Amino acid sequence: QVQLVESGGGLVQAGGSLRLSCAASGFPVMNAGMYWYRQAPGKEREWVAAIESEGTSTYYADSVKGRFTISRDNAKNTVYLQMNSLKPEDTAVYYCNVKDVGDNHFPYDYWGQGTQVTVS
Amino acid sequence: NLTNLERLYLNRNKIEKIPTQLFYCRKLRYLDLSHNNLTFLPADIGLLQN
Amino acid sequence: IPLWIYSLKTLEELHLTGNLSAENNRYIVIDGLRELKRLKVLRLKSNLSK
Repeated sequence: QVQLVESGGGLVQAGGSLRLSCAASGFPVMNAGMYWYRQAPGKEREWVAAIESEGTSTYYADSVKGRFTISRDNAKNTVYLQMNSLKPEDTAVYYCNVKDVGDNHFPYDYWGQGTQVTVS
Repeated sequence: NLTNLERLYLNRNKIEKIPTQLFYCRKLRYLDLSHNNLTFLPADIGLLQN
Repeated sequence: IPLWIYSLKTLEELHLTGNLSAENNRYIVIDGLRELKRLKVLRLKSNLSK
């Protein structure tokens, strides 16, 4: 089966560093495009990080450009995203997303459960 | 280093440039590079007369 | 719109003639356009602001 599960959620006051993660099942992460979206109370999902398949090129939105680091680890079959002293206004519920893996069934996009990180 | 290549296929890749030394294999007959992000065809193709 | 549009890895021309401007998002609907590495022509028609 194909599903995404992430961890690392935890309320952290401004001044520290948090390390995220994920877990992809049923497909390799190398031959797939992984995405990071943020969800906020009363606000829709906003794209944060994207790592391009077949070449491993990182894409960042201008909102958080030049501030995070995203990498793919095929040893654990996961994607690691690391933040640098995330601001209190950056508190959001981060969503993992990978769409159109080599397998092509009715669910074309897969999302994680969602982890809430709080900054104050 | 390769010398006796007679049929080379490199379709469906991401290749921008055809190296000059590729034509050192002068016995190519079915060389094929299609569906690739190529930019130019090198002038040393005349060295591969077969 | 089809949800499998980004699965067409060999797609060359993409012609969008709808309204990609959704509710308070920077066109998140087409965030999968980075998947298509073979794209050559793009013809968005959705009254773009930014």
